[PDB]
Amino acid sequence: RLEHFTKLRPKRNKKQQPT
Amino acid sequence: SDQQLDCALDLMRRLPPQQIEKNLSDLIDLVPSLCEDLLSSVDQPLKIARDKVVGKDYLLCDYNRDGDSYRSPWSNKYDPPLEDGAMPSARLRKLEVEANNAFDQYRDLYFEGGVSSVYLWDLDHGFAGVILIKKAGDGSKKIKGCWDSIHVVEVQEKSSGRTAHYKLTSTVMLWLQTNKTGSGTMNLGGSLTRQMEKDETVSDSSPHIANIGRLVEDMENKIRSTLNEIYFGKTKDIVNGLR
Amino acid sequence: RVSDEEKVRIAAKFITHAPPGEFNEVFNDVRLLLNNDNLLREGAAHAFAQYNMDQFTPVKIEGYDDQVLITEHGDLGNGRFLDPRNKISFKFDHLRKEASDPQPEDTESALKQWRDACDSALRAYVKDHYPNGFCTVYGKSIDGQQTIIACIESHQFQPKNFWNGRWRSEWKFTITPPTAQVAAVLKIQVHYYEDGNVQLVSHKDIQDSVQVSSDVQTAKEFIKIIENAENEYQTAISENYQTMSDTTFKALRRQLPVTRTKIDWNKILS
Repeated sequence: RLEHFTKLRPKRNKKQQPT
Repeated sequence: SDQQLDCALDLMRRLPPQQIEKNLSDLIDLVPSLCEDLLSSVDQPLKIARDKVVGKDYLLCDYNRDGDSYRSPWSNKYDPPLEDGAMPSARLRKLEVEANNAFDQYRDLYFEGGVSSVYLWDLDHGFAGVILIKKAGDGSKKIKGCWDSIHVVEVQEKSSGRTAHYKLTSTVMLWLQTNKTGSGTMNLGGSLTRQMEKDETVSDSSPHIANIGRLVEDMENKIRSTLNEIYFGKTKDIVNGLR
Repeated sequence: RVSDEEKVRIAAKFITHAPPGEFNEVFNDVRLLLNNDNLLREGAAHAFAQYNMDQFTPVKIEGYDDQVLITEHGDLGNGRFLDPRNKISFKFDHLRKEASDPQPEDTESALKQWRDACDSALRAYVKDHYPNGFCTVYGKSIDGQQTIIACIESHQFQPKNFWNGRWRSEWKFTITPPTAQVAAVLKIQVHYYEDGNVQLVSHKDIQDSVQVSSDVQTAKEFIKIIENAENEYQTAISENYQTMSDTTFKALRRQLPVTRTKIDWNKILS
């Protein structure tokens, strides 16, 4: 039902995921 | 797992925003495979860190994070120091410096205080950026107020460089808390998100930072008015409809 | 990583933190996230009952006027609840929110007359002050002290307009004639979620004392205290909305710069 606008924000690729 | 992400984002729209940080941490514990997607798509209150080189505050969020470190828009360095964290290209970094200076003036004109930060990143056929603003009222007021702006812009450049397509997705978080004799504890908090897109000419008279500045200003003004309507109008009318 | 028992604890926590009128949506989200239907049934059984009792869920028992609230005070164990007005217990289905199998029940009778007097007075009070409110009044001995517990609920659900709200109040009168000690908490939750998630969560604690006489004249004094305090709280909330709006909120951001026009972005970049 609800629209999720943040799904369509451009991804920023990181070098390392959180540890 | 588009389905799982959709359920996680729906849950964040429903769980009390007074617990927005614990909600996200609990969600990541519930579905650890979604961690990266959640850190990207779930907005959180902005935190402040000190850039020790310049004696200026900067803002933290997922968009300036790499590993467990954050990049300063003033020094262009990660803290704690990192080997080879995500960095804007040389030309994009120049734009990022220019955008930081423009948005610090914007912040002063509208917020008369607080902290701003802008972070850009390269895309395949353009770039994207986040413009962040944090303003807190005095926390000594037992009448606490905080404002977070999170404006994410995607800029798809065209071969000429005379037009670009801009997509703006903006969240404002507004938090108000009071503990008073008559009204007891009242906590009114949460966020609104809106989206818009536009093609604009890109030129020396209208460069990217001006085009982005106008879109951000238009959107933030609109959202401020909607916050006013919802917080102090709608939620109040609902309370009075209950009794 | 995270244990199954921790995952279902979190699942149960979320289910209990559903805003008013949005239990099913939260539940369906949590179900798909946990992606382990047999785990969810085991570890989050308690969650449905906990939610219903926390939220003062009103339920209709066919054949009896008005509605009764599902509350911790009415929990008899084994899925049954007390309706202290109709002196019956009933089975409550926490998933379907449906009452069944009414059976005669009496619990304690030191306070039968006081509970009935208070119930009668509170029913009129609630119908007059709330658009579609409900109440349930319990009488019980707690640590040798006779206590009347009055619970009030009122909600408005408009999910097609993306909002829901609920008021709950719980009033305890510990009766030690000629004094009754008063303890209450008033609670409000409102959720607005059109393109966002904004919630008001509010509560106020009340303490008071009243000199008591006969059951009917006392019930009258109790409702007067309830009315004054609830009216006062509602008044104060609306006054606080005004203060927040023209102090704190205005201080966070201007509508426009001091120039009273939008920014000249060309002056900015120079």
